[PDB]
Amino acid sequence: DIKFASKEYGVTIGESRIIYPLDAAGVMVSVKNTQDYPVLIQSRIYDENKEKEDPFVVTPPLFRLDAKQQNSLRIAQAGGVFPRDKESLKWLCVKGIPPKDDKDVGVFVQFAINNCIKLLVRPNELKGTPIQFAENLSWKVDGGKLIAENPSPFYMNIGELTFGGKSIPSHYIPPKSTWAFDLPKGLAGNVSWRIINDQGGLDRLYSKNVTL
Amino acid sequence: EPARITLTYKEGAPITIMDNGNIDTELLVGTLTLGGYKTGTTSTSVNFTDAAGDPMYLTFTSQDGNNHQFTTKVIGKDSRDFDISPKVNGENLVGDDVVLATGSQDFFVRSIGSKGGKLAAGKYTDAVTVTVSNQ
Amino acid sequence: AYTFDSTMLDTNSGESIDVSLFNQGLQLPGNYFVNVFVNGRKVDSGNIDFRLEKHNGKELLWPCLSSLQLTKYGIDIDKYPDLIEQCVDLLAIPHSDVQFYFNQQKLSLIVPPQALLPRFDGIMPMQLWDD
Repeated sequence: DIKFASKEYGVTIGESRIIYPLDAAGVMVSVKNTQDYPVLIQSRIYDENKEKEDPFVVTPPLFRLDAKQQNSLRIAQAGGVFPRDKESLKWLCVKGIPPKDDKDVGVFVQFAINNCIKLLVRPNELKGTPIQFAENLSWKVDGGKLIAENPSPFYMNIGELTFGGKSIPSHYIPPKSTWAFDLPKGLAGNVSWRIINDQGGLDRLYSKNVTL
Repeated sequence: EPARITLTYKEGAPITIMDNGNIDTELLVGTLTLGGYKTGTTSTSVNFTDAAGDPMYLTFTSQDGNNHQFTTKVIGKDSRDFDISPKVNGENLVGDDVVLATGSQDFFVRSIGSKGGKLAAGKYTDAVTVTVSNQ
Repeated sequence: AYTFDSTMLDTNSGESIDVSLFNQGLQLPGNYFVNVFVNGRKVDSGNIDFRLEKHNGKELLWPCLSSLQLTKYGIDIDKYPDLIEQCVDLLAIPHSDVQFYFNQQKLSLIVPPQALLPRFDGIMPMQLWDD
């Protein structure tokens, strides 16, 4: 509707998660400027709390990417001591910075997308992949929340979750640990789920009764 | 599977200062369309931040060197037409966490009003980062 | 013509981000992980240091390559003693081109066929015209 002035933004990362084999020299991921104007791409890595730490290095951390063009980032481990008995989680965030553009208030707002993906540090000691242990989640209800329990050494990145046929917004379950899902509205009072596999696709559906 | 994120921004009606030097409340300042994301993307996974960092609000500042400011909120609707909202500076104004609509989701930037004092006519700006933490 | 400023760049609290190279359509000097091609034949992947140098009026990123590295890429360093700090003078090879195709992270070296090491066989011809 051309009555109103419009602006468009967009950044695409070539994959939706990175599995980083512990101590690998480095891994590559593409970034694409899907827009009609050049941007600066600024990439950074955060710990699981979305906080600055630099056990991982992204290069180049700042560069210009022309309209419709793509480039690759190299993500490279820079030491750090990691646990061997479970995966560790960081976040790679790739931000696209746009170029400069008596009574009335003129509103001029600019936006930048900061597209963030999971960076899963996986000890070579761990045998298997998460799809092999997805069925092993168990479920309980405690203090009005739905609690997932993950006995595996992998993040269980839930991509679809339903509780008595009603949708719950997904979240990962950490390894050898739990996650507590808030129960709104008419969801209170069986759990079905799919994980996101290492290639970013939704895996098979599993279903279990709640316990306790 | 790539992680594609897009945003369209569509400006709302022109804004004018009222007789009392404030702008009206609940004005449709502009409409946001978030898109590209994988179905299952959640509202708590989206965070609109700016330099002012006011939890739940985006802040616009005059460019005349006199520092007039107003705030706005960002809110939307789910499939049952219930009020929902992305995080703005780290916090949701309204509603339960929800799965975003398939394909794309609209949000509306609505006026709250001046931060303090009469607003002068002129150009007002904000620079807003839209962070999506993909599942 | 597009212009950038630092408004939306993460600045380490009073740090200052210079965007003046980006505004010319250049990139920052520094360390880049690249694929190395010699006469179109891919030869390496490695971190290579680039600096800005002016070539016939144009600023371009320019690779610091070792004599050891050229050998590894298929080049007969002994033909070019002017090649020999540990960065070779690439302009010491006549009839040659060196381009950093940034978007691909591709470092391309074009070099007279006489400059190359032979490779029997056999998608390539028995002998070549030179220069």
